Amino acid sequence: DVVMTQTPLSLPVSLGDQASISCRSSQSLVHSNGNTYLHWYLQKPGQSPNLLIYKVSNRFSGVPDRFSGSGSGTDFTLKISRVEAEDLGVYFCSQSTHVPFTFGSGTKLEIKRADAAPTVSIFPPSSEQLTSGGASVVCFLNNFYPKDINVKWKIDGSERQNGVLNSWTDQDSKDSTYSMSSTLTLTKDEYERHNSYTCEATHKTSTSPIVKSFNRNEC
Amino acid sequence: EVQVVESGGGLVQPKGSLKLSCVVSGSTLNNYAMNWVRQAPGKGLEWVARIRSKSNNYATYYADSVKDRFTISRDDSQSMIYLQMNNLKTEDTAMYYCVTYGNHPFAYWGQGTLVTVSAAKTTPPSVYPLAPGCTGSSVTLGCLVKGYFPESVTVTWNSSVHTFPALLQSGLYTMSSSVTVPSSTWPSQTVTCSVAHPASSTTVDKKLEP
Amino acid sequence: LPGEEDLPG
Repeated sequence: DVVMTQTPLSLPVSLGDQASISCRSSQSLVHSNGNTYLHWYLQKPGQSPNLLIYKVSNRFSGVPDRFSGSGSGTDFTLKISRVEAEDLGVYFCSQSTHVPFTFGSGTKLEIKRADAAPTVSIFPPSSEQLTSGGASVVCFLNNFYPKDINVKWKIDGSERQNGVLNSWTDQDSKDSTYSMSSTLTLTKDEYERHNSYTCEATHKTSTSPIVKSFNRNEC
Repeated sequence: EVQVVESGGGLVQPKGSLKLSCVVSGSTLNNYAMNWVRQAPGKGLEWVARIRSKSNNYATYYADSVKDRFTISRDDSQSMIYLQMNNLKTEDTAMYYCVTYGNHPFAYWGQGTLVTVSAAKTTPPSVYPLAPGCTGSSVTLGCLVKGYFPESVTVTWNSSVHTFPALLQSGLYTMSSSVTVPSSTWPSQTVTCSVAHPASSTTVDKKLEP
Repeated sequence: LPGEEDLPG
């Protein structure tokens, strides 16, 4: 298991700027035969990966000269000289010097914009769901940047971990923001046993959480 | 141009077996290695198996995670590659790609074949309205689409819409969709989410009310 | 191609 470590895992870029991605191996990728079998792939959403660079610095046929690879031993860099919209996607480094063949985790090249705090809203369980014996509480956290965000659920002041499901959109094509849905699923039994339901979102835009809540008995 | 096409994917029960096939077209002889690489939903690339050319004694190699559950082979008289998977686990759920390794590493990929390893049966979703109130100039509404199988619903609103990727929750899928309208427009104008789950033959049209 | 596998014996 030659571990392939890519840095950073998320890379915000302004179009037209240079970008560099680091890939480091847990051991040397230099083979006895003098070759270094280290390669780079780009994967665009809903597509098979495309080869960019093989054996450190060789560009594959059809790949624009704005992509270049370098490095040696355990230390490798892909550079894109002037990023284009076409270049956005997930970059993977690959080693094939050692079996098992391994891949880096992927570096997602995304659009840099101004930080934006989420618009947050909370929704109680529907009467429909409650009739059926379940009770999902939902929080939408919409149009924020960057994508990193901490959502905390609280019931009657105490934090809750179980029954929470979080889903993020991909970066918006128009405004370059992200959105996320957080759903706490309880039993109707737990729901009818507690009264105060809160979703708290902390994001780098502010040191204070965005707090949204309701009281069951008021609905 | 060399073309690669995988096939044989589908729905299989845990502990079950599945053979995937691959054909390479527009190629010169069979003097190259072939690989299978997989990708679990929302995850990275995982190399799975490698079979070398005749010249390299058709040598085979496997990822530790699949070794001795998977077997790879090749029939060069038809330029076919095979992946036999046994004792499948829910974690083997992935898109499976057949990939060439000739002069260039992992150069030519198929579009992939989808393998879902699951015990679930084809199930309609419950469609739940998400309405505020227990305001401001804009109001956000939503629909929660819970406990369906297999994947792929479509929510349509009757664009300030967000569609949140489906995730697994107790062996079934759950997704949600939000819409933001000026507060002047709802609840004065009807707002409805229409949720279609083609596999179960369902369309739910859910009017959102305060 | 794809050509000969460009990896050692």
